[PDB]
Amino acid sequence: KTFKQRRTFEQRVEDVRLIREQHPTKIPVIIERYKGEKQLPVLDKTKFLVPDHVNMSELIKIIRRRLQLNANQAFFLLVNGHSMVSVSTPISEVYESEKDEDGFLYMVYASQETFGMKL
Amino acid sequence: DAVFDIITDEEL
Repeated sequence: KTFKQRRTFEQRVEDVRLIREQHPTKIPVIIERYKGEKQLPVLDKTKFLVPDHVNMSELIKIIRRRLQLNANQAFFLLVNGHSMVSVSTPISEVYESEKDEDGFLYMVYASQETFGMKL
Repeated sequence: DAVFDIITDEEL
């Protein structure tokens, strides 16, 4: 099951309250496989704490390594249901504008054919 | 899948 399917809203909110207490400089992000994607693998851990200074292109490099991707394997992130406005956008800005009601920032990843047209 | 994966600066 996906994260939201496994945890109730109240449990998600409490997860966020506690984790943000414990990690004063990290953003809580859920990073899951796009439903329908079957080239890229599933992560063993899909709950992340991301240093709050990074930008999206830094995060992409990290998640490609987490997935142990080859260089010839395409990867794209959708953040809160849309493509990233820009790879240079700080994750602190992304969190403030795109976070869920529950306090997590949600993303999914996909390969080229699954992701489709990029504009 | 309940434990968080912590990204650190030593990775950047």
